[PDB]
Amino acid sequence: MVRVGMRAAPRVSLEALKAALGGLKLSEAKVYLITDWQDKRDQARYALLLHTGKKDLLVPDAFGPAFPGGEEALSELVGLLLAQGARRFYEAVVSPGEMTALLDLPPEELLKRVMAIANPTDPGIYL
Amino acid sequence: MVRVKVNDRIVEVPPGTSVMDAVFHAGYDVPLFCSEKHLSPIGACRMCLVRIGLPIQWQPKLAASCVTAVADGMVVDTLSDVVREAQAGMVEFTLLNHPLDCPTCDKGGACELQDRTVEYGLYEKYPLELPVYTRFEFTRRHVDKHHPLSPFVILDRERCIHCKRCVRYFEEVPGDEVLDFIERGVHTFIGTMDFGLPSGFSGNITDICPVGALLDLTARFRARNWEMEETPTTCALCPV
Amino acid sequence: MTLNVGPQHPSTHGVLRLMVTLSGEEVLEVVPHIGYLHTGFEKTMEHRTYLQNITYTPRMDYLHSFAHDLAYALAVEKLLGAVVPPRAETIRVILNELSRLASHLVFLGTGLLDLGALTPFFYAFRERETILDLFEWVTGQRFHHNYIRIGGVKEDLPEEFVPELKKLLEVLPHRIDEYEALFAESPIFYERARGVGVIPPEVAIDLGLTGGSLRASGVNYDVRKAYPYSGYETYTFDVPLGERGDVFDRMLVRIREMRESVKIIKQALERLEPGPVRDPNPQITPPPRHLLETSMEAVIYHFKHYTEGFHPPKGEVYVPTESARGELGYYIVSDGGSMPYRVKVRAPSFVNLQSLPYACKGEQVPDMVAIIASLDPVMGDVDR
Amino acid sequence: MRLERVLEEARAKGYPIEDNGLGNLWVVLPRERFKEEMAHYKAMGFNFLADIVGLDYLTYPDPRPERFAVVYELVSLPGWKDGDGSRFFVRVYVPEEDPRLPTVTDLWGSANFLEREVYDLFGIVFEGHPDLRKILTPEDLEGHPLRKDYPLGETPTLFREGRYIIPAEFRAALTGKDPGLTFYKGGSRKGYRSLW
Amino acid sequence: ASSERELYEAWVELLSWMREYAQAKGVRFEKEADFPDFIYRMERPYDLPTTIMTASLSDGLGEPFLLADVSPRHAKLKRIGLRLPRAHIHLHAHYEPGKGLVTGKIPLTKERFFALADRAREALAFA
Amino acid sequence: REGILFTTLEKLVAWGRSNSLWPATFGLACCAIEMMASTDARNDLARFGSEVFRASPRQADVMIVAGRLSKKMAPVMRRVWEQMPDPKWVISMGACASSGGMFNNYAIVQNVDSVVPVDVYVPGCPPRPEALIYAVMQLQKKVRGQAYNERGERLPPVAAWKRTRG
Amino acid sequence: TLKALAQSLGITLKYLFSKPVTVPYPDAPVALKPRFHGRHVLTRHPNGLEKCIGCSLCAAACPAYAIYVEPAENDPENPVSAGERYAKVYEINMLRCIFCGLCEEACPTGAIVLGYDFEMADYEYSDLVYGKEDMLVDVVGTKPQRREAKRTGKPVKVGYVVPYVRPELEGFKAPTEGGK
Ligand SMILES: CC(C)(C)c1ccc(CSc2cnn(C(C)(C)C)c(=O)c2Cl)cc1
Ligand code: SF4
Ligand code: SF4
Ligand code: SF4
Ligand code: SF4
Ligand code: SF4
Ligand code: FES
Repeated sequence: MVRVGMRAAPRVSLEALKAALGGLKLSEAKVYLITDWQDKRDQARYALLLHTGKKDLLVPDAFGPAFPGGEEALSELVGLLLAQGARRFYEAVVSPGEMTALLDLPPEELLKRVMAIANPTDPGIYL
Repeated sequence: MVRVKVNDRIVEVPPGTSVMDAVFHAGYDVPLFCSEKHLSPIGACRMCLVRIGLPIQWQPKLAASCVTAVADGMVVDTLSDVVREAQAGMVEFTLLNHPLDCPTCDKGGACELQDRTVEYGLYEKYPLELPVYTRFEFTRRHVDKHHPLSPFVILDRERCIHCKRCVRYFEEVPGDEVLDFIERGVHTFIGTMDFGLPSGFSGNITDICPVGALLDLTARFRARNWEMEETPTTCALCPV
Repeated sequence: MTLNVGPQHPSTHGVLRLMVTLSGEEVLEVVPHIGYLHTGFEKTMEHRTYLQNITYTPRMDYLHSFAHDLAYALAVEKLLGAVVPPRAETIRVILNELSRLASHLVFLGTGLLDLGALTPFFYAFRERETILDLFEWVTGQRFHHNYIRIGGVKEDLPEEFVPELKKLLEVLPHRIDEYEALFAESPIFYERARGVGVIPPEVAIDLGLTGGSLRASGVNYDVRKAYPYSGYETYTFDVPLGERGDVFDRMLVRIREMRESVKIIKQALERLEPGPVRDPNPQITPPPRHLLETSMEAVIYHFKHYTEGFHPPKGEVYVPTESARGELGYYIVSDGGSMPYRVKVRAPSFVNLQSLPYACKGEQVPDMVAIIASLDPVMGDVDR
Repeated sequence: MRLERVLEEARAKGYPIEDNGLGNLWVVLPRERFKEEMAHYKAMGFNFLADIVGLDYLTYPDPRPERFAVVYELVSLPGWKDGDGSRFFVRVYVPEEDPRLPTVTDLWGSANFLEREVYDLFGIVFEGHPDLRKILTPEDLEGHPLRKDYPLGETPTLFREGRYIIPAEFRAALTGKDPGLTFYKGGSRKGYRSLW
Repeated sequence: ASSERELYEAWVELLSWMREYAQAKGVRFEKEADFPDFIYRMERPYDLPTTIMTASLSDGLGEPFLLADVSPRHAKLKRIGLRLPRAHIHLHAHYEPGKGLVTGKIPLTKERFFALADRAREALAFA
Repeated sequence: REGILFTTLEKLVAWGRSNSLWPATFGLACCAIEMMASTDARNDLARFGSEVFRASPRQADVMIVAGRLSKKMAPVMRRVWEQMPDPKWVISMGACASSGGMFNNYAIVQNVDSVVPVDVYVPGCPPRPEALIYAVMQLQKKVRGQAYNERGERLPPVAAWKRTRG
Repeated sequence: TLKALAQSLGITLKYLFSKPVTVPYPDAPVALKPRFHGRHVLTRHPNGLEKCIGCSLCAAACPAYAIYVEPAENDPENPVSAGERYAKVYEINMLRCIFCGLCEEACPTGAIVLGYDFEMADYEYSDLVYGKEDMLVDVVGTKPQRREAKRTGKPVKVGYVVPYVRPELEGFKAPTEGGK
């Protein structure tokens, strides 16, 4: 599993994600938008874990309107995932103390935890 | 090495082993107030009492297993009905004068007294007979409350059960005799004329006190022990 | 026609998916699909103190929940040997038979509405409200009531409970006899139920169809007689049975079960003498609320019990009971900790549902609805 | 009655008999003898198969032979042809890296769904099953929930201003291996049982 | 009997006395401990006039020099007790009707209490 | 055309949509029986305009999420929600739907607002039937445009108008 | 058995002319039993001191984990609780609360005790976290009810009636049997 981007850099993370994504077919891939604070999406921050099934991709807490211009990047991101054929969007809610350490856990622990705790999400809430 | 038997089990053990330690080493258990890791044991709480056979020749009176040495091939009984009877009795004596502050006690669930009491107290006396918790219906001991001994340490002299952990520590471990009793009998209470707590190792008694007498003032009234999110790590202020 | 009667549609109670293999208007065979409600009680229960799990017990089989409450209580008690006072046990069996009445009321209302006319859903369900009022009197809750405890019950009955209950015990026999007069001499329900639903007792046994429809196939297999636990040994009891497993005999047996349940309610309430309400052993029961201002030991036991709870011995346990849907039990593995090591539920409707492809095989497409309703499934029980 | 004959049959066969003082009986059969023994058990007249309960003994304080343990429940209906009422359990341990067990589909069709649940909840594959299709958990779910190494997946409870709770670090109740907030657990909180 | 009431009533008076001394000599008086059968009474009735059971007169350093306690609502052998810390000095006051508050047979006058507290101030207090 | 563009006409159609709430039955769990009891012959949700009950999603506007929304039911419900006419409202019934309830685990969506735009939330376990009537009255005055939150904001008549569904 | 159709007609008509049975909520107040599990209340002593001594037992015994208690030390000059400890922050998420009664059963001072109100539906998640000053016994009504009384100018009307309020609810204001 790869880790691209950096914290709190929506544009850098997004452009690196465009480049590294390429023409990957997401017909059976899974997108986990991990965030904190279930309700307040107005100031929410978002991290992304993309499980393709053959290899996985991590982007830390660098998306969301909590960062200046993060919502526009998140909009392009969800539009991109929807274009490539994604159907299954998920949101995992972790404690802020978790989000930061979670990206330092081994791939198996992070991925198992996230796939276990996921909440099915309507992608429309992030567009 | 030396052979010991705990109630059904046989243990090899080096000679200098305390009967209490060998008991725990066999997986058994016994209340514990007087003795502590790395502290000089003295039979004070009289909680560690077990049965000892030294031949089947039971000791005449119960031996203090916290400060009683071991001999090769010695029998130890911690499950005799009389044993649990005596342990519950000692626990009741200890709980006699506590101030009834558990709900507002910042030591909360992590009170050795609470756990040993919920373990060994109230042996099934012999139906659905109405049980009574306490028999002592007199007035309890009341002394000065929540006295900050130092900008770091709070002292509630009521909750003390008069063990020796804090004064024994202060004499042995730092070598700074800045805490000891005042009176004797039941009126005994802790005091000092060295108030600033000069020893730079004062805070550790905060953890040792099996009751909520000595607490960490800087963490007073924040949360209960089980509520706090525990992360073990290492302090990098200095190289040790 | 591999037709997908999808989840929840058309108004298929007990969210369920059915792939009806079917050519025409018959029913070749229905492939069921369940799992649409699996919440993980067997898992979440491993993380709640013994006292707390009583909050997880009723909400699974949300119609006849007191069977859950009592089975879990008995399993834990046997694990630690607690004694339920006779008055507590009697109140428990009263509430058990009462929730049985409410469950059967809801079952037959749902069934009658499922295919045919809507009206009789109300009257029976009406009584449920009255019954619920009764429960609201004692437990303060309509259902999902948290009343039972390991030693016994939470607290005592008010003076106001018995009169309302007698009033209902007076109206219920006439009410049930009215429904039966409506039903037994069935004009169309006869040609709708008597023939349908082939239940060969051999197959009902091989699939373990315990949910009261086995005795419609003529097997007198009830725990209340087979394995007396809560004093049923001390009750004047009719155990209804059916001659041939069909819908009609099923429904008649359930109605006679309701009347006998009312008779059991009368019997239990009549023998009611003052006494205590739960096992006062402090490890097992929290301290009485009045001496919290007298004893240190009181505060210690209250605090520890309501934070940690108690630690039963290392061991595994099971006790069965008879639900409105058949044999129930909890396989409880305790590891000597304050929380159970594992809690597995023998879900009667879960094993009972295996008989759907057989039952509805060759029946009509509309009758696939009644033949489900005749089984009285509760998918909170099945998916679990 | 047939339970007593099971006892007199198995005890001579060297099968240990586990019993607690509550009235429940366990008969431990090894892997091989399991299938033919239980075929005989049905032949002995054991019509009714109540439960197939899967167990993960990983986090049990005392160790056990194997991680997984599957228990079947065999009964004889009292009101049928020859009704004794004998009900008892058969436990069979299953290796962590060899989750094999032949099905009893040939004997009972009831184990059709039940075994599937264990393949859903545990990594146990039941050989000889008609269709091992995931019953309860979503189709795209990866893993087997009830085994202890599978997270429960708790989500914090929320409040007004940044104040939250993570339950697994919040729970005060102790499991078997959690020594507690004091130095240890002894006495009643290492196991307590009243004597009637 | 019911003298308990006046006892508690007289107890209040004692506390009153205490407060006066503190206000005169400019020494901190502190409410040490309240009644448990009043904190832990949930629906239960409470008839006592006050909620306070134990109090003290503390020096600048916080070490008390005069301690006073009264027996609870439900305890046997109801009394009032007095103590001087560090001085092995203990007093058992009762209340006898008609006479008044008594140390044994010696009535307890306000000025007696003042003399004891002044002696304590001069002697025991460190600062 | 969306029920707008005349001060009287929008009041009128909002009035109509408010009292003509046509429920779409989506029973999930034990909330469902206390939902149905809001229609029994002690307490009927059959007066305000909700007597008839179109199980079809093509004919009913209010979707009462009564019970725990298990994840394997989430996407299905998804399309079921999109299989409603656009003038539709979505009430989240029970604790398990509104919040995660006591089932804080891998199996349940911890707030149904994730998949569907929630109009009204109703705590309770189970919510007393009269609380369900109170929730539909809350939704009533919401779709009339007569509803304000704790922060002073007026809420839109129809939630699920503000989401770029796709 | 053709007679049964006629009998069905007959019984349906008999119930037709039996007009009454129903209650038109909110027009008619629902009769609630005195033991009902409702909106939590924080109770006060006669002295005016609040009963909560902030002991976090309600939060520890909460099987849904909806109770958060930030504690603080009583100010002896103006105390709030009866002991040396009080609850600076007591928030309860009604969406998490499953209405057990364990908080009441553990509260040693009888501070947190379930009430009776059920008309608590609101529109926004973050608004359904009821606060201490939104549940104190001093208050009359639920949050949406109070907000409607502000935005409406119309006083609070409770939609329930009970035969009586329990002793454990001392102070709890409710309609009582019709004495008023
Ligand atoms: C028309 C009414 C409102 C009466 C109606 C509304 C909704 C349904 C389908 S939901 C449903 C219904 N009953 N059950 C039981 C527990 C009885 C099996 C369920 O488990 C589920 Cl999930 C049916 C009828
Ligand atoms: S203050 Fe604590 S550590 Fe010191 S003697 Fe008393 S109980 Fe022991
Ligand atoms: S020291 Fe222990 S027994 Fe005393 S109040 Fe605190 S928790 Fe309770
Ligand atoms: S809130 Fe309660 S009644 Fe509703 S679905 Fe959840 S457990 Fe069932
Ligand atoms: S009733 Fe509510 S606040 Fe009280 S213990 Fe239950 S979930 Fe927690
Ligand atoms: S249990 Fe009662 S006294 Fe304790 S914190 Fe909760 S409300 Fe306060
Ligand atoms: S343990 Fe203290 S006396 Fe031995």
